[PDB]
Amino acid sequence: HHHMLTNWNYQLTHFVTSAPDIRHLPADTGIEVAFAGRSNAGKSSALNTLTNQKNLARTSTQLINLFEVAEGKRLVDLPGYGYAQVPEEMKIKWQRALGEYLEKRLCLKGLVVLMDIRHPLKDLDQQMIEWAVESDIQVLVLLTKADKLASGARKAQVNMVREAVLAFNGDVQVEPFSSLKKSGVDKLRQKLDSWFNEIPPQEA
Amino acid sequence: HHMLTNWNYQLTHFVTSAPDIRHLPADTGIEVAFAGRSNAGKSSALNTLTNQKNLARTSQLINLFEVAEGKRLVDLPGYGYAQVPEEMKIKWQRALGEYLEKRLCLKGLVVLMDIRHPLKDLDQQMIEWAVESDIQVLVLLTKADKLASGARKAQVNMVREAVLAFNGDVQVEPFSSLKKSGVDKLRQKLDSWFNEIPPQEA
Ligand SMILES: Nc1nc2c(ncn2[C@@H]2O[C@H](COP(=O)(O)OP(=O)(O)O)[C@@H](O)[C@H]2O)c(=O)[nH]1
Ligand SMILES: Nc1nc2c(ncn2[C@@H]2O[C@H](COP(=O)(O)OP(=O)(O)O)[C@@H](O)[C@H]2O)c(=O)[nH]1
Repeated sequence: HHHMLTNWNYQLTHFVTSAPDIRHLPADTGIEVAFAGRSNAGKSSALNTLTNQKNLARTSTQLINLFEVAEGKRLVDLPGYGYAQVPEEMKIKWQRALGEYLEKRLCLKGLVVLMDIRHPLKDLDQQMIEWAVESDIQVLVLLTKADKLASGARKAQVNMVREAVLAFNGDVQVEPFSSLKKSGVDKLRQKLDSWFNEIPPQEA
Repeated sequence: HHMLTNWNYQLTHFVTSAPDIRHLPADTGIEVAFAGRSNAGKSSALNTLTNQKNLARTSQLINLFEVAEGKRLVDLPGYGYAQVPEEMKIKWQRALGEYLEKRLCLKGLVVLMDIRHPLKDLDQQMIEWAVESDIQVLVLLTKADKLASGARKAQVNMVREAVLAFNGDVQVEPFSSLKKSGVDKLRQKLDSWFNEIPPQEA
């Protein structure tokens, strides 16, 4: 029996813990893939769709939610940005905390940035991609709510964003996604499988 | 707007069995059939796809499973009838061909074969019947974990070259139920086939 690319079962992903900040994250070991986006972009719906769970994050918030796909393989749900009607001091603090996670989390292997296909690359979207590429993290951009566009317009948006992300000095993949129509889940699973194939040498 | 749906194969459930195509349910919706030599790894592949230990069984019945309303996986009884009388062998081989040629709702055939010994016994006849009936084929080279990466790729390339001889659409992929590898390729093919809704049912 020889090594092969594993297709992990994301429907067995389960909640393990939350953290109020990076100082209270679990040990910086294994593999993490992070998810981020503007509030309301569709991040919780995408995670719910990927894992076939109705309310994966157990929401009843700046909490970081962590989920295990398997031992040592975690999805990290970063609190949505934008911060409607928030004081400038808190906004800067919360934005910096996202950057600190991307730059200092040694077990981080990929970042999924979710953004509405109709309004991509707004608010902290570009800064999140830039921080990831500076830290040698591969990025998957999911253009969410892709069911709101007809096929021609959908492809035009995907192409526009693919052209735009060439300006980042790193590896940025762009895919349309719809939680509502359960479309694009395959592209997400393929990216996750590629990232969870990269076992830390000191743990293998 | 319409999009390519990624169906949840882990929710697949058993619907019915049938001894022959005359006792199958209504010839509507979409079926994708699975076939291979006995012991090639067909039940393991279906059980891996669906994350179920005993959905597909192995000890001449056709077994039908439903992914969603109108979308079915069809488990055809394995061929390579060791020590079966020649009369029964011919009849059971003909029954497989009759299903492929006469099932109007059939949209794809998955032929599973050991990566070490592809295209043996009824393998080529199953592919040929499918292409003659304008059915797309996915060949899964099973037990691919038994080969190192170089030899695995060499077998895949050799089978890809060989299936050019069939006058149809034949995709070839390595697969391992043991290592849970190649499941994405299978899901992609199934999703593509289940995207093709019969016009009279849309
Ligand atoms: N049309 C459509 N609406 C979506 C989709 N995903 C999310 N939404 C809607 O967008 C809103 C915010 O989604 P949610 O997942 O809670 O966003 P989050 O704040 O980023 O976690 C809700 O009204 C969802 O129903 C999608 O794929 N298609
Ligand atoms: N190494 C390995 N063995 C496998 C794989 N799939 C099936 N087998 C073994 O091959 C035998 C036959 O598999 P099975 O799925 O029962 O075959 P079927 O008769 O075609 O349904 C069993 O001993 C399986 O454990 C695989 O991917 N890798």
